[PDB]
Amino acid sequence: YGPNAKSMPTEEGIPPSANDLLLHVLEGVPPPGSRRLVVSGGDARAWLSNEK
Amino acid sequence: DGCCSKMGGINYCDSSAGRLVCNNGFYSTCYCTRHAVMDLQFLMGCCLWHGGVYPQLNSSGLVVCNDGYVSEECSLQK
Amino acid sequence: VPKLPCRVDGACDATIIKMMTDLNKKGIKVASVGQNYLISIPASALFADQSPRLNWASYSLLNEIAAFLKQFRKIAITVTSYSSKYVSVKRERALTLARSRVVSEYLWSQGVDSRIIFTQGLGSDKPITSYTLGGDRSPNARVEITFRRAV
Amino acid sequence: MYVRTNLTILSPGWLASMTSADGTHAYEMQKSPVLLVSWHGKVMQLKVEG
Amino acid sequence: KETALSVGAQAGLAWRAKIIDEQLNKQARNLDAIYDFNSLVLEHNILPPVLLEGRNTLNLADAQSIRISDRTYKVAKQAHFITTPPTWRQYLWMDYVKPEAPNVTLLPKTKAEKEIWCIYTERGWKNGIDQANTILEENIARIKEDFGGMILYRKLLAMNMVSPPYVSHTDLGVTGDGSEIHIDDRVLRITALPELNVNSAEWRAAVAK
Amino acid sequence: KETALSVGAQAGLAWRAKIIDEQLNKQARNLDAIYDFNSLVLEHNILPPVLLEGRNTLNLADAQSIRISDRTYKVAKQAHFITTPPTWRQYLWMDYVKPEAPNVTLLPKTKAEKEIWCIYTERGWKNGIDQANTILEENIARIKEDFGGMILYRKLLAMNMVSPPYVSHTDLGVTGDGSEIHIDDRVLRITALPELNVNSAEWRAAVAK
Amino acid sequence: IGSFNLPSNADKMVITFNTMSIPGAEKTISISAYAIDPNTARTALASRTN
Repeated sequence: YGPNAKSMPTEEGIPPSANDLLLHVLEGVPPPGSRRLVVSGGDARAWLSNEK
Repeated sequence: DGCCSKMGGINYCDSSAGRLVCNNGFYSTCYCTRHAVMDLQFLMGCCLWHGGVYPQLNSSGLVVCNDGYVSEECSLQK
Repeated sequence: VPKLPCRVDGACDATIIKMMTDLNKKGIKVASVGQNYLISIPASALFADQSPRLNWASYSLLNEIAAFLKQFRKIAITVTSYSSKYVSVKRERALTLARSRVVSEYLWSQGVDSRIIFTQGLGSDKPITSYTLGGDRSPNARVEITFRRAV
Repeated sequence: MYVRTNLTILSPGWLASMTSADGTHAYEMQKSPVLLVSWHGKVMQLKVEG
Repeated sequence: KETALSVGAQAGLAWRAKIIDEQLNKQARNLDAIYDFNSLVLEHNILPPVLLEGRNTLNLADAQSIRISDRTYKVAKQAHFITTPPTWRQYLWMDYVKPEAPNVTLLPKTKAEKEIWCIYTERGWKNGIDQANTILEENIARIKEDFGGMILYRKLLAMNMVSPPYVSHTDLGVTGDGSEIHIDDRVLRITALPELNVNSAEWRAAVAK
Repeated sequence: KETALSVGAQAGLAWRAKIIDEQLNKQARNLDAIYDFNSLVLEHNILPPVLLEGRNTLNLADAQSIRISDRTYKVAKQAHFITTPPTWRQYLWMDYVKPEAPNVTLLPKTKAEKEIWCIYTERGWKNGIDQANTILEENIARIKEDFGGMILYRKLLAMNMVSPPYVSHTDLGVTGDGSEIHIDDRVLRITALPELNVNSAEWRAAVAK
Repeated sequence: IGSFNLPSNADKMVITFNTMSIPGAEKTISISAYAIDPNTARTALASRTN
């Protein structure tokens, strides 16, 4: 490819498997750096780390 | 006010069911922890069913949820 | 308190205890074991004699027992009917099923928020009194509503 | 199988694909003797031996 | 004056929102029975697309120039995956909060000032009511249009004019290194987005009795 | 003002913490009975690692991309040597400090001040109570996680789906100069960390009766 | 933040207010403005004068 190779083709592959922090979230260990959350009305807990 | 009224009385707040225990062996009509089972159907708040209220200090009376859709009833009237 | 509801809506323990004692004074059988409750109603004070017809006074009893039954959060209710040995098997069986259908229908029209209403009747198979001299007056013929309070 | 064409493969699957700017597609995919393709809206079978 | 108009609009909007939300919540079950969506989703949990129908359309370009179409069909929103069936709750609910902020500026001094404060709050209450009614009607028109597009797609695929979406899946055995493993991997992709055909042969007609 | 509320929150946190440590100390023997570690230790005083198992996972990567897995396994903390069994006191024992500083500025002078003092103090108190209980449940969740991962390693090694740790030791006689001597030399090293296996033949199926 | 004025006669008072700051982001504008009576449409001060 030369210096003006504008039309570089699109490269793609396998989608990601899963996000691995869900294991800790499932067990009861909150992820690092997160914040506590308030839940009302049921038996549940929640956290917020990275706008998710 | 008396959750176990005209009976044995209050024993303790069980956090597993989130209920008071009457001294006569029944679960109370009241609640004692927020992690209980409430029949919740009605709410408050603005920009619901979207990204919530975007918490910035806006120059105008416009207020927009985090998905981009706005709420004119959350906004003022002029 | 301003947003958190303190107790369950439309229930009070004093009301529950008082109306349960009123039912026991009326003589309708009420029993509580564990998280389970059994209410037994004699047939003679409710129905017509060996026949699915209703007295006009019985709607008052159905009214107050539905008001008591609204006091608890419920999930599933079972309605079972028992009769006396009168003519056949199936005649008594179908009488029990009709009686159960009527009482279940009126309860479901009333304000109990059960997810499940189960209804069946078995005629005169299992009695609870070997003294079977009477007909519809004898206490072995009745109806039962059994349910379990959950959480 | 490494198969290069201009068609698009639908049914039997793929793992890696490269589409260039001119309109050529290269498929790296698991071995299969039967393929299914569509010429721009019509459906046909591809039978490849070996 | 202007404070009276502002708080009248706010209070009327809030109170009408409370009443409408209470009526809408009290009539709950038949609402969901009407706007079921889970009885409409396809096999691979793909939300069916949104279509639009137009009949007897006329466009005047200018003088000496007109075009007439007997029927038009438009794809609105592309079909894609969903992990949940959507409900009417994100389409029909409206927010509500009572405003309780009076700041005494144009002063209620005399009884005349008190009553003009009253009547300006009255016309503000009127305006807030009408504003809430307009918003509710706009939302119910929106959900009607969305569901109509859905069911129109269903009957069009019955009518054999829309290509059904096509999906592959690729299998993989035990994966990964000695640190992380997965037992089996399956990747689910689609290739053909649903779209309309143009050929004249494949059309199918229907006739009842 | 709010200072009474904040200092009451501090006091309630401290008092709930002290009572919690009292109760946790008083229930002592069954705690270390159920959280044994030295019965669970491996051969060479090696703390065995911790493993995580997830079942029936679905990921949506983006619009039109999904991956489905049946069981995923992850090594959390790599095993290593140790000189002591870890105990629960470095997981459960809360800290404690008596707060000796009520800032004597906003003492009440009127009964309304006393009223707001009382109410703000008690709501801060219940805040401190709930915060302490949140800390306690986070700690008990994390130690439950540690023990679960350890015992899952034990049963994966039972099911023949992990490599055991591998150790070589080297032996020498006397060493050193004429002034410093050691009678023996035992150098204990581990070459292969325990890790998962990827093949298909070595899977050991279980049964019961 | 600002100050007051000293008039020649004590029948009124005006307020010199110029230091206007909106918090959050490190900014402070410099707008000066004057004072009128809320709800009375005047320029005086509510106090005693004897």
